[PDB]
Amino acid sequence: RSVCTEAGMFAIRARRKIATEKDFLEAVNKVIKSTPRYMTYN
Amino acid sequence: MEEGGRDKAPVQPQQSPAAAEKPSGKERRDAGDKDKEQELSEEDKQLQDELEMLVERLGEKDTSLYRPALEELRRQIRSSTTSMTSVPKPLKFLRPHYGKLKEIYENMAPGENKRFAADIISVLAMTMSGERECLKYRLVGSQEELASWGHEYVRHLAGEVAKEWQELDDAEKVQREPLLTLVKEIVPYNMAHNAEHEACDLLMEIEQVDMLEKDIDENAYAKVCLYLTSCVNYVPEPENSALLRCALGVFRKFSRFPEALRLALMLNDMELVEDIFTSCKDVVVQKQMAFMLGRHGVFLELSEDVEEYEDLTEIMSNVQLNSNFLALARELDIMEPKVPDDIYKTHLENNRFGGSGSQVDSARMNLASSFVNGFVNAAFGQDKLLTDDGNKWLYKNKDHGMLSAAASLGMILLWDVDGGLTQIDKYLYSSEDYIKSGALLACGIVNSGVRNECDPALALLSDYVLHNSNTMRLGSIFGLGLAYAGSNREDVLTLLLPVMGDSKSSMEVAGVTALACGMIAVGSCNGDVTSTILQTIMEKSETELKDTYARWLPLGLGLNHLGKGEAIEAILAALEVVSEPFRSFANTLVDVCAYAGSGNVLKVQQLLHICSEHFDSKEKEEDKDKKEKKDKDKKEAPADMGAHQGVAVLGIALIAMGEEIGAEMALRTFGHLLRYGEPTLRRAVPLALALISVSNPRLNILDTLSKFSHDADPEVSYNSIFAMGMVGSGTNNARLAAMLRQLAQYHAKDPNNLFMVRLAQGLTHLGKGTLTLCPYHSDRQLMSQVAVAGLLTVLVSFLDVRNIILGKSHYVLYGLVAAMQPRMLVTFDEELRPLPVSVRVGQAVDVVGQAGKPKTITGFQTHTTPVLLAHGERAELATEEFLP
Amino acid sequence: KPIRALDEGDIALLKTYGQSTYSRQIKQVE
Amino acid sequence: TKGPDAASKLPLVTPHTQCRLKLLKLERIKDYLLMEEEFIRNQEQMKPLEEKQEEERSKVDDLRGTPMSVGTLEEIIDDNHAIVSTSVGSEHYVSILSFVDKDLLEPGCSVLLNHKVHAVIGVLMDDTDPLVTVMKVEKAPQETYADIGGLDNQIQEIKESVELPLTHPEYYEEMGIKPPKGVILYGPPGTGKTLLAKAVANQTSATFLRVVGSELIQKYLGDGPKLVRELFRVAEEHAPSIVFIDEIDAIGTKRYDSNSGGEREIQRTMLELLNQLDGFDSRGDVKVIMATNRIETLDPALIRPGRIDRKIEFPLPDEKTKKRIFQIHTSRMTLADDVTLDDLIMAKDDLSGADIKAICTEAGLMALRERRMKVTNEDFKKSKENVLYKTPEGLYL
Amino acid sequence: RNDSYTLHKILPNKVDPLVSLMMVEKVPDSTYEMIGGLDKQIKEIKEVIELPVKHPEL
Amino acid sequence: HLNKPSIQALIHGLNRHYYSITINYRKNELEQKMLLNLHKKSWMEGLTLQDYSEHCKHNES
Ligand SMILES: Nc1ncnc2c1ncn2[C@@H]1O[C@H](COP(=O)(O)OP(=O)(O)OP(=O)(O)O)[C@@H](O)[C@H]1O
Ligand SMILES: [Mg+2]
Repeated sequence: RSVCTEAGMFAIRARRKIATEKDFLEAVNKVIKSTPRYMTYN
Repeated sequence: MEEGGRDKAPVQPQQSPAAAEKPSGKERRDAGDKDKEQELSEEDKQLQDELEMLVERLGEKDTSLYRPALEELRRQIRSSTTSMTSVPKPLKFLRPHYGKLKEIYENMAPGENKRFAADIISVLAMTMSGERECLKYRLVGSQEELASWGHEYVRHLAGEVAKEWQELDDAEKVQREPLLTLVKEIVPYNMAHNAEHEACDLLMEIEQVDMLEKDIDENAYAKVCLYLTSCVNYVPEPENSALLRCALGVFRKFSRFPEALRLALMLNDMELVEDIFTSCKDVVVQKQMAFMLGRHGVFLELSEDVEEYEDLTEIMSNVQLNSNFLALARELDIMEPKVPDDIYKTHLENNRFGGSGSQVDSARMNLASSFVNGFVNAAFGQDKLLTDDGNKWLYKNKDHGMLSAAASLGMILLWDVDGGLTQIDKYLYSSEDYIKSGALLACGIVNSGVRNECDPALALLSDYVLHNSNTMRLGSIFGLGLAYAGSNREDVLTLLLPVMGDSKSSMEVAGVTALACGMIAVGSCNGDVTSTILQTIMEKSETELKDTYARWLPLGLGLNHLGKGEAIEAILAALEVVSEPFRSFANTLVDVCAYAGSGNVLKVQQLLHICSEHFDSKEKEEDKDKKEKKDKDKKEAPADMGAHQGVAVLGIALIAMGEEIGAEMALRTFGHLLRYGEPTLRRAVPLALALISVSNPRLNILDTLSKFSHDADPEVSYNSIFAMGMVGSGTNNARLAAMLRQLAQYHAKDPNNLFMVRLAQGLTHLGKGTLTLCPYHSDRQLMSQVAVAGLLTVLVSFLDVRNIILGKSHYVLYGLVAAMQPRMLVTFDEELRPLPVSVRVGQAVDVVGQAGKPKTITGFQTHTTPVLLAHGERAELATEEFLP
Repeated sequence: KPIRALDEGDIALLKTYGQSTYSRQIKQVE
Repeated sequence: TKGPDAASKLPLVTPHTQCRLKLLKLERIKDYLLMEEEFIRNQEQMKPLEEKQEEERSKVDDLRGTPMSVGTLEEIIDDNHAIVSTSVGSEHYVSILSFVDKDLLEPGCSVLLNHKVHAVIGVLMDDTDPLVTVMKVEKAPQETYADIGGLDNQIQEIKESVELPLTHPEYYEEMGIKPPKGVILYGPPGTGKTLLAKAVANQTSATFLRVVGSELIQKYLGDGPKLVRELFRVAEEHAPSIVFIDEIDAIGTKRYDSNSGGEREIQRTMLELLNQLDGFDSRGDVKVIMATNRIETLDPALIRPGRIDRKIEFPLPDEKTKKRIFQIHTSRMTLADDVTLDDLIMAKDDLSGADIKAICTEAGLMALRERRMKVTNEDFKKSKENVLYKTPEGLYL
Repeated sequence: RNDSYTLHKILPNKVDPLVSLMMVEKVPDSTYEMIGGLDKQIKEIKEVIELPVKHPEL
Repeated sequence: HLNKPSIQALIHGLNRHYYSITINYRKNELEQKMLLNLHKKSWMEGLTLQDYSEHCKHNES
């Protein structure tokens, strides 16, 4: 629920009345997780 | 103790004046000491001056007693002594340090008088000498303005100091020369102005924007009377000329503040050059929606300056801006739906349940709904909701309901030359008195500053200007007055003054004639003045006392003489004093109405001194009301710095403890003082708490209206919240309070609108815009204007309104979608850097969009760079060698 | 190097000389 | 309800070189203050209005008596009797006199009681004990967002949390997202958390309440939770409002099984703070801001998404933010042309906003040492290691 | 008053004794002339203790 | 009105429900002389010397 709230937050940040998948991506990047996992795992 | 290692300075610069007689030793020691003082104060960044602190004490006896020196040589040794004594000036001497300047540095000049001074960076004889010749020279100008040559050689010395201040360091000290110029030459400031002009205009060109901003902010708060406000207004005119870039639309701004001097300054600021009109000078005309008579005086009479002499005039009058507004509503930005009153009047879901009917078609609420619908779709041609089908809707009110419903219907098609006329042709033959008057008002309402070449209003209303029906006269004169708001053409004067001087009409008609005529002109128009004074004489006392329309007569005279200083107000006060004590009210109106931006103490000092406190025990009604309401007139926007502590003034001193009948409603001042929507600053505390406080009825009604201020485009969120929290749940039972609540808090939906006097640039107001003062006195009266439906045309008289949008074009149309940066204003310009008006991006809208006054924009990627640098909603993106 | 504490003349000259001409007026007004 | 507070004077701060633009604006402000003074002195000079009702008020005052003790209306009974607690902590079943506003009686509002035979004789809507009155900001701090360097994301977040709901909030319910009830700033000491709170209190339109966290704890039994309740009740009463609790870890530490009476009281005070945080709906216009340095030591219930959704990070300034802060704090200095300031920033360290401010202050002091005020680059050179006290050399290369 | 509770006098501001004792009412007898070395330390202290207080104008 | 009422009595209803009555004590000569015997020393202590060692010590101190 907080992730959805932050997605709406990011949508408001760009003043876009419709939240995008990019907005949810930044929201999950912020809330979840509070180079290492990409330079060794692939 | 002392340094010891450098204990030579307390000895050699100590004995040299001590030993001082023999002239060769005198000259040698004086020359050596000059060299030491120079070597110290010239380059050493050390603020401390070793010799200056060690010349003191002994200097006050030696360099003072050796000052005579008997002049063994002709002048040389005396010059040496003066050059010495001009070193330890700041601390060693007393506050008559300017006296030290007089008899040391003024009486003689050591060749280049700044030989040991011009080399110094800022201290020895630039800041210090500047202080001396802004204190001594100012006092001598105050008492002996024409003094001896000690008034002119100091003038050339100060001029050299000023220019050097720009070319001795080339630093930000450029913010001092005009400042000195202000304080120096207290009486003859113009000579200093020409000196700094001939310096800066030939010196260097980017160091001119600092000059303009300095002069602008000193204009905002000048000395109390307009004897130097005009001078500093005139100062940057050469700085706007070919001495800087030619486009520089600032001329209009720099001519708008000086009493809007069109026919004295516009003749040469932009009318003389006329060489780059194909550039943003065309939008300089376009951004001049204030003085159409100015365009008449150049374009139409000549018609040969450029090919686009009259097509440009017509397109920038309204037709192309109206078309831009329409297209902005429909084609690209799509917030143009059908928005009627009911679609959001019941925006609260509490109102659904518990109503038990409560649907009454009474005159008050039907009138309020008609007003709201008229306002919301202002200048919208799409309101096919209460226009064609709802003719019976036009009928379902009382007599004045007809008038106001037709007035709102006209308001829907604001400044619509074609659509408005083709929609009012149907209602012109209304076959009813009140609807006929409303149709006349609608004909005059599509002519809001229109300045139509065909002039439909004059011919269409001359039948009913003097026809034997009070409502016909009211509607016709109101419509034409709203039509000729800017211009003061002699035809409407010769048509209305006989109406104004007619005795068939009641003084409701006479007062609205006074309002219309005095709103037609913003200059002198002495015929209107004579009509006003004779009417104030030829009427009998009870009429001018307690008819509930006498307030309008002085208002017309004031609006005629608005902007101009006390030069006319002196004789106006002299002539008006011979009337009934009601004239006191008129006095306290007319004088104080003569100033739009005149932030000063003594005017408001009288307002707060003889008219505020010498009336607290006084029961003279409506005398304090105008006083405290126009406290914010002459104060509406002096860069808004004067507005905040004025807000403190009325909220703390007036609202909290003022008279329950003459000052408790000190609130439509907030309507006029500042209006954007600001919690705890303009609305939330000061208006909301008074609105909940329904203890005083008129206070409740009036401050419920007062949100009409912030109402232009309030982003109704957190403002509609008030409406929903007080509709039904608040003053629902009170019929009049609920009606005005509906009107104010629901005519917020009017999009892309702005009523405030302050223009897009912000440094210049709009005298045509300031004519929305009649729906302040009338709205305060509330008897036969708002609370009593005696006359609701004033509530329609808000055709002092501009689109709050931002739009850009390149000689063709809005097709340019350059990325814009609208955001809160910050510190800029006069500081160390003209930092962008927007601190960040905020909203990155590229398309043309809304731009309220607390929003400014900056161009992007250095592409199609506008040269207007004012962005008056009509930006022109003239390209250049972008990305060099 | 032993740094010297500011003396009375040092303090008096510091408050002046390298001052804006409007120091007294502005500070008093505030 | 009533309205917000924290009145402030003009920003001014448009000129700083003391170029009489400052003087003109300040003279205008002084003139307005003079008209304040004169107007109110005149109004008090003539203002005869008193008595009128007199007799009825006199007899109601006689009925009330003197003195009158204030208590807290803990509970109500049938509409003649109530339960009221004296400030000592004892509450009694007392009667309610006719002249009291039965609509005003609610659990919590202060009630004027009779000194002898306690009985509700009045209601006080402005109890506001001296402590909580102190915590309410009156004079806005002079700092503002102009004074804050960097932290643009942080400023954006704090404005989106406490300003956007205060200003036009239609975006919030339009997206349907509930506004963020409460925000916690955190980071290493001297990053700018308290400075950001000051800037918020400057550019504000709501009652700002500054709290210390450790201020809430009180010696007497139940005084702590009572004071927290009073603070939040004042927040609701003067809504919209912002409640800034600096150093939340003064009470925010991990909750553990209390043993002594004092630790039980601390647990009670924090429980009351959490209960008050839960009490008001997020749709309400009262927000809280809590700042701390040791974020890791906070109870993981205070920072729950259901209680405090946001978590603003205040990291140590970057090089660009470092130069921004240096520019800000060097604005009032008369720096020479030799200074570059780039060497100090380029040095890999852990400078903070406080560290940079101290470096500027010490550079000024060093310049004053040399009897100068132009401040060379060498002054900054010395000051940097003067104030920055305290990896084994070539281990990493 | 006794038990009428009538404000009858205004007293100096409330300072409880626990801090009221922390004033240095009896100044100690220790001069910089009794401090060896520490001259640089004394100057650094003085630049923060009384220089800001004596003259904040600089 | 030779004596003033007390605050403590006044709050507890003095001069509202009850008034204070001045109190005078009827002490004739006989009763006063009888009471005088409470501390009337004796015919003896007028003639008893202080403990001479105690007297000297008191003088010394
Ligand atoms: N970004 C910044 N720009 C300018 N000055 C800053 C900045 N950050 C901090 N400062 C300076 O740091 C000083 C102290 O900062 P502040 O009181 O906000 O500390 P804090 O980070 O909240 O730390 P703490 O809570 O641990 O005391 C401020 O007075 C300000 O001058
Ligand atoms: Mg801090």
